[PDB]
Amino acid sequence: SYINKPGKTSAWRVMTVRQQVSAVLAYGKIETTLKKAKNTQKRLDKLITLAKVDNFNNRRQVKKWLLNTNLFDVDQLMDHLFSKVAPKYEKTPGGYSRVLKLGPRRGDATEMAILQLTD
Amino acid sequence: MRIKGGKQTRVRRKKWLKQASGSFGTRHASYKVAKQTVIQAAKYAYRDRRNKKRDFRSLWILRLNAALREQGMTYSVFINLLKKHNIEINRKVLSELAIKEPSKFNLIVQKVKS
Amino acid sequence: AVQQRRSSKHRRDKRRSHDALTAQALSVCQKCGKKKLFHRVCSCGMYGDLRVKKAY
Amino acid sequence: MIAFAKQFRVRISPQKARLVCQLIVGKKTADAQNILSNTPKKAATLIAKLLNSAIANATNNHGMNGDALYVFECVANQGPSMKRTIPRAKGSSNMITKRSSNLVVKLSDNPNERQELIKQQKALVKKRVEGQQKAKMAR
Amino acid sequence: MKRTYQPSKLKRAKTHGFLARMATASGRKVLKLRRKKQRAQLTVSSE
RNA sequence: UUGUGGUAGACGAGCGUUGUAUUGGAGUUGAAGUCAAAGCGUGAGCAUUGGUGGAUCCAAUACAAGUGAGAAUGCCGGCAUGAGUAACGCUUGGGAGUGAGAAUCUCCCAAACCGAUUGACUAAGGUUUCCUGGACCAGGGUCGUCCUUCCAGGGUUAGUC
RNA sequence: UUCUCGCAGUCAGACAGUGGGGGAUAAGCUUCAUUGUCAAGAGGGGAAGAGCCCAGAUCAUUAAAUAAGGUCCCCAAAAUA
RNA sequence: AGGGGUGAAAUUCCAAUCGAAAUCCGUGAUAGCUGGUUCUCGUCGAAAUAGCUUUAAGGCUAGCGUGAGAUCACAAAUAAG
RNA sequence: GCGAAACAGUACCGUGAGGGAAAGGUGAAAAGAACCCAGAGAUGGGAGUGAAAUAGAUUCUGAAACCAUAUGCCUACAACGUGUCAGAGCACAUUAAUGUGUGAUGGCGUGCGUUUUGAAGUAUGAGCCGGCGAGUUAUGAUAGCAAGCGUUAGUUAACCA
RNA sequence: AGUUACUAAGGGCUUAUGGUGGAUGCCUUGGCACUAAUAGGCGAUGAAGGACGUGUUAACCUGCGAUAAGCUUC
Repeated sequence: SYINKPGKTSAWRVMTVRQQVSAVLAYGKIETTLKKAKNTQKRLDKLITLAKVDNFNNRRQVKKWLLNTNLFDVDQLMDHLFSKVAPKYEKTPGGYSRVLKLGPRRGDATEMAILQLTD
Repeated sequence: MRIKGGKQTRVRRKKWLKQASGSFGTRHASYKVAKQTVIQAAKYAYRDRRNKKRDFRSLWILRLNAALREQGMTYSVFINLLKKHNIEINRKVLSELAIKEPSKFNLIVQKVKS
Repeated sequence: AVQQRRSSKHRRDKRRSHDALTAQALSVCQKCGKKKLFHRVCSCGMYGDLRVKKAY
Repeated sequence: MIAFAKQFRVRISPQKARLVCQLIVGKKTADAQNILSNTPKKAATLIAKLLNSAIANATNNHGMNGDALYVFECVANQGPSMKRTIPRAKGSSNMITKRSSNLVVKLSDNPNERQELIKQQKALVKKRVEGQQKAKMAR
Repeated sequence: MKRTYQPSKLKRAKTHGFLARMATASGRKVLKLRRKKQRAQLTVSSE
């Protein structure tokens, strides 16, 4: 039909992915949808393996991929990732984050998942 | 003074609905549907109560004729063997039931020999 | 389109005989006793004993 | 050995509870709650608390265990059906029909009571036979 | 297209008020018919 | 024996039921009714027994028929099938909390960003929907612990406009 | 069965054999008089078949024998040359 | 303000509708017009034919359907020299 | 029965004249299940009163369609208005009844009424249940049947009792 | 190789149990329909009919009237 709720558009999807990866960088773990949780884990692993240099170049590049949240904004998440998250898990080839399956949702029985940061 | 008539109406409607209980589908649980099915069943029963007479009569004819075709004749010839000699009132139903009996129809079919 | 004749109540029941879900999996948790689902977390907060969830 | 508890028309889908009844029927309440609480159907979230009464009643009323029972038979009732309006074309205003259900569940301890409905089936006529032979000498 | 029934009870009162309905034989006949009907509404002030 | 196939058509003789005129009787000993089953007539119909009834009823004779239910593209006491199908109506995500239960309700930032205005204003209309406390029961096109939902309590202040 | 009377209904019928016509002696078109049928007549046959054949069924009969029809089977009853 | 008003013309608009809205009674009008009408057995059992209709979806009469009654078989009558 | 047994013209539609609703029952006496129990909430259990809680408030009767399950049997091999006549096997035994529930399987097997020359009807109204719902009466006449007085015979209107 | 299936997801058949339902049956709180009589209306001296308010009553429907769910003489 014509004009209605937009829903999960490509721009909205990428903005939501950025918000979720910023949230998992700030709060550490995120309880979300499994399909979103896996994409968030992928982006978090990419960010961890990208931030091991800790230079302004990665700052500018990741500036296009983080969306500020309640606790951390873009340039504070920059320092957070460049300081503690990325170097803590660089000791291993991959596996910078782990996604585990949870139960359904109350009202809509949506299969959820939890994403945590670990080596 | 009002005559309710509901009691008679309820009794008759319940009777019509219940008499058709026993068939597949919702035919057990209706009045118009149940009555149409009862009409069909009554038509079949009325046609049958006259037709099954000849139906099982011809069943006897066919059952006898099979044995006669195994006896060396046919039913037309067997009544030709009931016309030229030894006309018996032992009936086509009863000569058929004699086959269920041990060596009873054989005596009849050997008696009708010309 | 639309139906001409109604699908029977028994026809409806026979049609709805396969709307139910498929069978599920079962998993024994070694530390906290529960018969959970496969590659899922139990009510005790652990996927296969990895403490990855709270008590609730 | 019943300790039943009538629900009296909670607003919930009956066709979404018949599906889980068709499985839970014939199983013991010891492993019936487990098989009923592992379904994604949220429609039962307003039902599971009611059963908590019965066992508790069995705890205090008679002293029964409340876990040696089995679900003998459901009733998927069609109680008071409510109607609300739907936004439709040309103001046709189709009616959304909330079908209710007065769900009562029988939890019988022994593996019997499946044949006790049959006992009642035969007794409904055996009792009139008794009453008739009582009056058959007085026709 | 403008929606019908834009309510404004000033015109409603000036139209179907009591003093306008109690000024001719037909109006009083209508008022008597409504009174005998035990109508919940006599004029527009109580719909 | 003939028709008893039967419209139309008209001929003859009947059956039930509410109630009434009666002979009447039964009853918490189980009344009507309802639910159930393995009788009698030529048919309307009569039935007989048992539980539900915790109180009125029944049936032959005749009468008032507001009497006998298949359509009158019926009437209302209610809902099936169509079907878990079509929709769920100008965007949601996370951290924590409320709560027995949270994408759902709330603090926060995100998301979107309209910004001749996703901001307020008073008029007509709404007459409390304003706010506080409680609940989410009826409803939120899902849940919703929340609501502009409900309940309880309170509030709107002119001489000048 | 005419009549007094209650008097209908009918006042749109359809066909078949003979005298037929309108038409292509075509039409599930049509029309009368004599034989009848369906309406309002079922059933057997015609594989189903309102009007055709046998035929007029009141019910019961998993009744005897006949009629059209069928008789290699589905399909009742034909064997033999 | 109603078989009216009204109209840059369209049957346009009058409480999203108007060759004239809704609305109160005669009126349950009428229809030679459709559809249906709740229990049963059964005497006999049609017809859609002739004329007429400002008549053809209808009705009238005579028959056909039928009973109460008259004639009580030579009767209305049917048939073979 | 009045629309109104009922917070019955209440509420409500429309601005408006006007229109215009539906539905009752515990028991006996609340003797309202004290008490305990679960339970955000519903509501229900036991015990106890209560003869009886199908009288515990889902409280007079508490039907059917519709919504579910189940003894026994059958059904995942069927061209079929879903059945009639037969009849396997199994479990079953009464309104003392030519038996109860099936129907594996065979022969047969295209709803009711109308329009009507004639409809499973590929013409139709018809999802279903339940109740209501249409041949009466009055007046003049006609006929079928019966009655009184009774062949210058009966008979009332008004009026009086 | 020919065989029916317990199979059975589920359904059908008689019945039982449970639910909207209060139809049917009993009764009414309630109307309906009559009986003949006093008599044949009120009121600008403030009428009928309403709004508003009022409670030993908290309000609901209603009664009444600032004397305000009322009141006085005998």
